[PDB]
Amino acid sequence: GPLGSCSSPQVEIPTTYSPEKIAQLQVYVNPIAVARDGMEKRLQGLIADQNWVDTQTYIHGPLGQLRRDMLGLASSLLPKDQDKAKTLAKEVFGHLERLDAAAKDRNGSQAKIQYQEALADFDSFLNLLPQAS
Ligand SMILES: [Zn+2]
Ligand SMILES: [Zn+2]
Repeated sequence: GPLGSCSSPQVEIPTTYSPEKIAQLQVYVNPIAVARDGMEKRLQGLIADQNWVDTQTYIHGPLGQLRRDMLGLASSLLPKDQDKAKTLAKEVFGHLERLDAAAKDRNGSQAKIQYQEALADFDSFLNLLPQAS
């Protein structure tokens, strides 16, 4: 009889990134680093100036693709980090929606807290990258 095994191949978990995998990941990191830098520079200042109208446009425009980008990055990580990274992508989106609502409410204290919480979870996510090790 046929010699091949019919059992599930258990090609186990990689726990380091190959250059391929790292170049592939970089395709998502690029726009995500742009968004992280823009949140630090421009969005911060817009909140500080109580410029609520431009705050909201910033979230919808420059950050409008960030959920999609982070979710694509997350699904590309080592299996070990995929779920945590996905959960963090969803947390950042959540704080940006709470941010947009604070801008609508012209509540600068609430806006600053959601901005900080969005950055804390964004930086948590970024710390899963081979860049932070
Ligand atoms: Zn959060
Ligand atoms: Zn909105």
